[PDB]
Order: sequence, then C-alpha cells, then structure tokens
Amino acid sequence: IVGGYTCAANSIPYQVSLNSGSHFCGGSLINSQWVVSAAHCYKSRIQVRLGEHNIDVLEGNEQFINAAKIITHPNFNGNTLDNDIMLIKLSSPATLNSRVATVSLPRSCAAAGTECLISGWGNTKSSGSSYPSLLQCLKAPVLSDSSCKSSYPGQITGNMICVGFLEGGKDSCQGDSGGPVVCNGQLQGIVSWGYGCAQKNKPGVYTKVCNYVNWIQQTIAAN
Ligand SMILES: [Ca+2]
Repeated sequence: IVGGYTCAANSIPYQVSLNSGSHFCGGSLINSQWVVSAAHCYKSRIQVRLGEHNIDVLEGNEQFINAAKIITHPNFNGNTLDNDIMLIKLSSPATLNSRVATVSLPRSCAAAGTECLISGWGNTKSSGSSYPSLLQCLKAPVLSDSSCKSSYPGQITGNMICVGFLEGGKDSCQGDSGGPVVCNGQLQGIVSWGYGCAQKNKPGVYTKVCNYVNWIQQTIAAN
C-alpha cells in the first residue's frame, strides 16, 4: 500500500496473510472456513495467517491455518488476469473474535464514488520497493468504468473495477495482491493488477467480486 497509513492493530480483522515461507499475498475471510484471494496468488501449498498486525513478530492473536483446498476460477487467464479469483478452504475453522472476523460478500456492485478501504503488507513505494512489517490501510474510491477503460485501453474486462486516484501517489502494489477492497462492509474488490504502483492515470485494477458471488456459493456447496 503506497500513500496509506498503518492500520490500528487488528482493526481489519478479515485481512489474512498468505504465507509459503514468507508473506506473498493477501486475502479476506468470508466465513469461518473460507478465504477469498486472487488466482494469480495460487500456490499448491499455502498457510493462511489470521489475526496478524506485525507479520514478523508473534503478538498473541495470530492463527496459522493450512489451506486444505486451494480453488482457482476455472477460466482464470494468467495473461489478461480475467477471472482473478481464488477460494481457500481452511483445514480447520478460524476462531472468530474481535481480532479475527468475517467480511460480507457484496449485495450489489459498488457505485462509482463509493469509499473503500484497501489493505495489505505489500510494497509501500511508488518507485523501488520497501515492505512493511505492520499492516497498511488506504481509503480510496471506486472509479467509473469509463475512467478505468481510459486509463487502460483494451485491458479492462467486465470482471474488473478501478479503485483509487488518477493523480498518483495512493494505490495498492505487489504483495497486496489477493487482499481486500471493502466498501460499506462488503468485499467489492480483490487486489489484482496495475501499471506500476501509484502512478498518474494508472489506478489500481481489482477483481469485481459482485460478479462471482454465485460461483462462490456453488463452490462452497460442492466442497
Ligand atoms: Ca504477528
């Protein structure tokens, strides 16, 4: 997260870190047994870390739970990043409390201008790279589909939304991938891609979660 601020500890209690030795992607806890992330974060083995603030230090509220199922959208395309969505089923249920809590799927797609909260442990620099120990947060608005397409001609499918700022300076970045865009208590976006990070007229591009809620319920029901 570039241009954000350090979240208060455990104030984003649905945020998870995906770890395969080290942190590599984010995700969001949507029920006690299932995490939503990005298919481009897929690995064949993943440990989900819940209840994290400092990902480098044990603080007493962490839950480390292995992914028993790692399910990507069958028509994910690694080049266009269309259908950039993944579901993880935990090998045991997360224990829910004030520091580890679920976020709701969206009831409807978010309107342009809706204020969201994006979070993660990704790169905090618009040029070069620095990775934080403490979870970062960024308030940012959904941008219109027309603005998104103007910023990324030929690259925006119906399964993608832009969120952030055309001016530059505030965006998600590598390492935030798979993490949450939450607006009015609903997971509307998954950190997916962008041109660089926090560059002028290159806002972040996010998986449009409202298009996938039926796929999510069918996948849960089959697993
Ligand atoms: Ca920790």
